[PDB]
Amino acid sequence: HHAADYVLYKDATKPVEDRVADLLGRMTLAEKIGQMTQIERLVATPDVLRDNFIGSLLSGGGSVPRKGATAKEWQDMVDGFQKACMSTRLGIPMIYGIDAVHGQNNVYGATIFPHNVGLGATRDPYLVKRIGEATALEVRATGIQYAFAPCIAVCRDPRWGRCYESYSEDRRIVQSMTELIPGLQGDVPKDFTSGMPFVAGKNKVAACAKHFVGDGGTVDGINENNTIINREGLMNIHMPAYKNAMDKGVSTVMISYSSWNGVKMHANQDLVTGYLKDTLKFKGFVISDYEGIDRITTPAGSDYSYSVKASILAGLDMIMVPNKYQQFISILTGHVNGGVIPMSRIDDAVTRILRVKFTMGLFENPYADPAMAEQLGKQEHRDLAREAARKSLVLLKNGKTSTDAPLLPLPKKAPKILVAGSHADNLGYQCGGWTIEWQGDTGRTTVGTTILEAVKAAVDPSTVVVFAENPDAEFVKSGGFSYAIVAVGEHPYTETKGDNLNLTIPEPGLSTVQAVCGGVRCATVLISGRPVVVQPLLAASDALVAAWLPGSEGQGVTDALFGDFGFTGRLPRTWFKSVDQLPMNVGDAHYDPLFRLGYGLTTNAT
Ligand SMILES: CO[C@@H]1O[C@H](CS[C@@H]2O[C@H](CO)[C@@H](O)[C@H](O)[C@H]2O)[C@@H](O)[C@H](O)[C@H]1O
Repeated sequence: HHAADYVLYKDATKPVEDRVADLLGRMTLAEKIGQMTQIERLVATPDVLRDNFIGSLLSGGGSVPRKGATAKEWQDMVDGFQKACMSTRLGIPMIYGIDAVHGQNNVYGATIFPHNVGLGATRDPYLVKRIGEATALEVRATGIQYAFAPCIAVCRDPRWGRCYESYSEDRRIVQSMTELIPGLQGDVPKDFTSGMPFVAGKNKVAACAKHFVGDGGTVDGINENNTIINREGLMNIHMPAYKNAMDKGVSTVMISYSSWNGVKMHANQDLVTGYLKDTLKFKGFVISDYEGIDRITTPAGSDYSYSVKASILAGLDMIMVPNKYQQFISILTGHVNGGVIPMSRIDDAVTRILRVKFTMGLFENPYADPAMAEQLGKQEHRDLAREAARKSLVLLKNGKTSTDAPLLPLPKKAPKILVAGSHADNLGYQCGGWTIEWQGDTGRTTVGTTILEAVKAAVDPSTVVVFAENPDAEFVKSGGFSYAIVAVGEHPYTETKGDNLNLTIPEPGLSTVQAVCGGVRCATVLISGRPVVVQPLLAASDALVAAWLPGSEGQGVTDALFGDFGFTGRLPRTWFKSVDQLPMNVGDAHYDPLFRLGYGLTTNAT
């Protein structure tokens, strides 16, 4: 067929489905099971990747080649792994995945965008699409081709430690925010069939709609727990955004740790094969969560043989093992050899994995583009993040009484002003979870601008800016301040350590706001992943802003505080009066909010 050593799957001009079928028909059982296996970079070596024909690698939260690694160091790491995979008999490139869920957030110097709850406050799907585009560039800067995003959970209880990863308690808002997908992957062609995977090429990444399904409905917002709701609530609240994801060509879907009415999602054939594959016609690949199959049993991992059987028969295609690959491969091999898992199931899994890889151009561009390194933290992306942060802010109060002068916007020229609070000069706190570390961290963990730095960058040069983290009342009264900006709120968290029943911010928080506001007119900036008990903060404050977790570009906060733009954000969640009310969502029969979903005050630019 020309060059005599012609191999159809290697021909870039051939249709994807032919390339897939041509490759699949050549593969051994070991090569097939290998494609279905995703491992952590922490256990990967060239020999492991080669000898086990490994299909994929990931960096989990915080899994980095080293602290402060450059874009090029990431590229070299990924390429080293890819070289080993390309040296197998069939030379099937690996796909490398990472949680780039608010920017390329594990990476030092990556732009950090606001978390999803704040993006929901913007009501601006095109903004989120643009965030997707920028995020894909920054992911490709590091040589990575696959992002485990978007999280399209509809969080129904803010006690959930991942509520900040949900755009909204209202599925319509979540559905509208699925525009992240064509940002990350590229717009699908005009003629596109819903459920087909799509990635436009080497400047884009495969996306992942997660976590399927009902991750946001767990009782008491307990992470990984039980979502007790009838089919109708599943289909009406938790499912719809997956259909929007299908229409936009999402390449992969990650299964939830959670259960739906006591059936583990990782073992749910009816939902994974019956509904996702056979009803929504999803033709991308279905990936497990991290040791998701282990958790089918209790205790987790107590019958790994059953875990493999149940998950693979339920219809999962790729397993995020991610560490005990040897055990996973041996066990699945055993099951296929003994007829417990038919070859048709293996071939369906591999067909889907290969379809994604071919479609996205991975066999044509398996290695990183060094020219992309400078997309990491690129200033235009930071300007986009700054826009997003600003648009995410919800003004909850702007004057203590209806006849008070509105405090916001503040004047940039004043003799002396105070910036205070535990969150005023702490980049880690303003980024929250999934930033550098899995759980986030405190202090200056990456490149960005804190609220304090933003204030100093914004004000007139005659304005004296004083910083005090936790000043007492006397310091404030004696200071001669025109006003104060005080930033407090939640510490960084994720899943189970964010699962919180009381939702009160840590002290000193309230006490600092009271000391400051008691001495001078104050704007309180609340940094949180979710609504928290706010009445005491409200009572003390002249103005109060819910800034959510705005990311690396704190100038977004000051853009609104000083009137360069008007406040436009609107609550994407219900603000409760008391945690005793929860769960309580817009449209419930007994709906008694402190602030209803959609609430937000506005301001004009000055
Ligand atoms: C405690 O172990 C740490 O867990 C985190 C989160 S679990 C799971 O991980 C996936 C891949 O990173 C995410 O896409 C998904 O949303 C999560 O539910 C994991 O990232 C760390 O690798 C792991 O040490």
